[PDB]
Amino acid sequence: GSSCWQSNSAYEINMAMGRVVVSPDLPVGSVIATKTWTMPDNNTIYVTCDRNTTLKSDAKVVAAGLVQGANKVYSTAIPGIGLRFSRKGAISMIYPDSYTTTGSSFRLAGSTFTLDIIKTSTTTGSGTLASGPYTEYGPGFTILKTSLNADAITIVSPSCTIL
Repeated sequence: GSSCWQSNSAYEINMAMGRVVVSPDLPVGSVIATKTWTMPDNNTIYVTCDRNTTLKSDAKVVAAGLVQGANKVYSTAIPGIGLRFSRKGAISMIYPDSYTTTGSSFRLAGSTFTLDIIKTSTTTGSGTLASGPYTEYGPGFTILKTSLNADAITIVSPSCTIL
């Protein structure tokens, strides 16, 4: 059997979006905010093998406190706040998914990575998203990772209270 190792450390995207204010008029399911990062088409090899090998790469959402709902939208610890991760380019997929190809050297195809903030419920809460990993793509090991720092995405929907 073939052996495949990781020739280079993973490509990383910090998904910092800053402060976002949710409008009450925004209908359910629609986009609150979106952000797109590009990765230039590269000569760098992330996976290398000894033989010609057929590999299956999985696109994984790994962040704790995220449950997958319908249409690949992930609910949050923040009420009525959804997340959708997508990649567009030569290889295009909405997380989660998996890609299969064959070769002995493997590059990352120049592409765009897109984070979507979705309105899950008619009533939306407030808060800051947790620090750490969110996305992991690779053939049994991460070659493409997306994550957040502290205070990189703050969602503030104005509340109407009783008096």
